[PDB]
Amino acid sequence: NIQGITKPAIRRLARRGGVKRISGLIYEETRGVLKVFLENVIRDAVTYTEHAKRKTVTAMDVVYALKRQGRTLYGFGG
Amino acid sequence: KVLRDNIQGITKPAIRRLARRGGVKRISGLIYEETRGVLKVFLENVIRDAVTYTEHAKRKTVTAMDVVYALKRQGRTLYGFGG
Amino acid sequence: TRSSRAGLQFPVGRVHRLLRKGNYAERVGAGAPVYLAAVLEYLTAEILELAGNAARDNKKTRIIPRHLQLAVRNDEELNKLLGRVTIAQGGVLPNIQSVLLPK
Amino acid sequence: HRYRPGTVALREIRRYQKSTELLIRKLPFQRLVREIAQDFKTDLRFQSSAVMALQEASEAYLVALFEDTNLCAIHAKRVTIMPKDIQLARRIRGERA
Amino acid sequence: TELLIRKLPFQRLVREIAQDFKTDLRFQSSAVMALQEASEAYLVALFEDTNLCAIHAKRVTIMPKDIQLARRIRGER
Amino acid sequence: KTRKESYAIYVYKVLKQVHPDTGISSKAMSIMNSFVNDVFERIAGEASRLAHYNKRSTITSREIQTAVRLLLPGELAKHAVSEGTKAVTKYTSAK
Repeated sequence: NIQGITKPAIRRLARRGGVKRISGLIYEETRGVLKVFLENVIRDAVTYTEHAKRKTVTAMDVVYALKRQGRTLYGFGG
Repeated sequence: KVLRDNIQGITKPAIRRLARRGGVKRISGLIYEETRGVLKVFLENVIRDAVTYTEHAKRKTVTAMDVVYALKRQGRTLYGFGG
Repeated sequence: TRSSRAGLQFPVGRVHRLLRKGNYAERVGAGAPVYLAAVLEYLTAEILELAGNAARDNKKTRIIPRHLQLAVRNDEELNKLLGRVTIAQGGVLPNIQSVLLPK
Repeated sequence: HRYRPGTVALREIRRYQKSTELLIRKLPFQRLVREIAQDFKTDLRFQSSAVMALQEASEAYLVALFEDTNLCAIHAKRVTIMPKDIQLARRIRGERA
Repeated sequence: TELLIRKLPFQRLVREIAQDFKTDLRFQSSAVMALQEASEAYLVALFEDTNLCAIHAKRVTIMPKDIQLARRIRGER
Repeated sequence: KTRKESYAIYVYKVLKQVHPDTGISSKAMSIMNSFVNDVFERIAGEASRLAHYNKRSTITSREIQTAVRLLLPGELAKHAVSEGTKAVTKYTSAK
């Protein structure tokens, strides 16, 4: 599941980030960091959705979650 | 009375002590001027916000709450002076 | 309308209504919606100006988000304003570190 | 023939920095999000727009983190990013303790 | 926990700084004190991050590029 | 069918005001709308805090002017004050 974030996808992300050479343990470290970030953001989004008494996590819940974390995103009904 | 070159009022031993509280053991030579510049920028921003708050307040004196508000703005909230 | 009375293209009535129900204060003045609408209208005017410039540079007639990202990040002041904002499908500016370049 | 190591990497850097499309294939990321959410509340449903927003935010954050990691690695006279680089960048950022 | 920056040079520096934004400005001593506390906390944190950077360079002496790296990573400009 | 609102048309008229022979994509309009909402929220909240700090009940043009100067970097803030003062003055001219 978490391994579904493929090693080459991480290389592509790093390449867009300007990285030339990548270490082996990097990929696992990035999987962990992405896991933590998604955990926090989804936790806030769920908190919002639960407070909305809805069984569907909506995009506005996600946007509010990133707004809380100081990671504001545009293009999804801000 | 005019004020000039007060940034050098931040003496080398003061910055050295400050780094010591920061856990720094060995300090390079040109560091001191860069700490002066960084402190200069930080003071510039904080006092800009505080001065604007005073200007809305229509007061000729900066009050502590103005400084606290400005610090809260910079994501640098401070306790011990009100607010 | 009042946007006509204020020479503005943004709706003064909407911003006044939003200021009221946005629980920002118990009472709201008259000039405040006009001033605020003007500020927003210029800010988007600057954004659209630079985005259209970038689209012309990329030889496109319709502005796509990448143009917006280029306009915001290339401009130092707009980049500072949107310092904690990620623009969807915005991408990143082309930037390669010197030591990574071939010798 | 053969391209010398490190050249095709620069070519991909040029390629991906000019483009904006997402670099993680959708379905594995969606399944990962669904697994993570399941641990917080059961029988949950997601709007595709919400999932897309999550992917955009996550990918942008990862790209910024990789930028900081590359800067940190270069500061160490290095060219290869290694886990200590990510750790230091996260620490200075203040997200990791 | 006592302050490391000496009070009077800091006060003179701040007065000059504020004068350049606007003239004829007075200060409550408590406001100057709060400014000094904030400055000292900020630069102590900055020195901590600098020392972290310097160790990452397999070095023991902090160098100006270390603070540049720390402030870049902090998102400061 | 719910009648959701946005700023799209006004953004488009502004675009014509600055780039007449230029268009925009749909999600790009979404980004413009999100930016407008975010700036509105920031400035309005800043004015609200300004009102509380001075123990006053009204958010006037002065409060948002100082909020704009507080939130925006130098040159944009300068232009923003000029436009806001101009628009408010001309509105007070009309009736």
